[PDB]
Amino acid sequence: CHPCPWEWTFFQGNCYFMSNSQRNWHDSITACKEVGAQLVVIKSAEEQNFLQLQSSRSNRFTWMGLSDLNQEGTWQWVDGSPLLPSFKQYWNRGEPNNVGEEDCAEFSGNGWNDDKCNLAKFWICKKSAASC
Ligand SMILES: [NH3+]Cc1cn([C@@H]2[C@@H](O[C@H]3C[C@H](C(=O)NCc4ccc(CO)cc4)[C@@H](C(=O)NCc4ccc(CO)cc4)C[C@@H]3OCCCl)O[C@H](CO)[C@@H](O)[C@@H]2O)nn1
Ligand SMILES: [Ca+2]
Ligand SMILES: [Ca+2]
Ligand SMILES: [Ca+2]
Ligand SMILES: [Cl-]
Ligand SMILES: [Cl-]
Ligand SMILES: [Cl-]
Repeated sequence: CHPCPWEWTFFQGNCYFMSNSQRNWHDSITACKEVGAQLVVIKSAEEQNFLQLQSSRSNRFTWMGLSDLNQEGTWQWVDGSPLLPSFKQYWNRGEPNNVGEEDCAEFSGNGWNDDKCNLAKFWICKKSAASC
């Protein structure tokens, strides 16, 4: 009984996969679903801190499961839930700014940025640990 699939990282009752290759946002959604997971939806400050670290330390741009594709200005996680006000602090300064039409959220530096969905970035999938 392993809490997570091999090579995935356990953190606080969930399993995370950190890609070692780059995909646009819609194809990153697909990849996560092919392994029974979701392009990462953040639920807490501690989780955000953990995820952000992965990117700030590796200097990689990394997609999360957050977008405003459906309605410009309305940021919605891929699980249907809306971006809570307490989380808007994590945007980088001046973001999100929709410049050139940017409807997908990424880890970038110390915070989040909106970027163009058809660019190729690393990605992180999330799913529940198994019970042990
Ligand atoms: N993690 C990658 C990243 C990407 N960001 C974007 C980046 O955007 C810039 C850079 C953007 C860009 O991709 N430019 C083309 C470009 C590509 C590659 C090079 C490398 O030589 C140079 C230029 C630029 C842009 O989106 N232009 C297209 C466009 C078309 C039409 C309109 C009007 O509807 C607007 C825009 C926009 C920004 O230029 C600022 C001065 Cl260079 O920086 C902003 C913070 O300032 C962020 O908010 C953005 O999301 N920040 N970080
Ligand atoms: Ca749009
Ligand atoms: Ca947008
Ligand atoms: Ca932006
Ligand atoms: Cl832990
Ligand atoms: Cl990968
Ligand atoms: Cl770590």
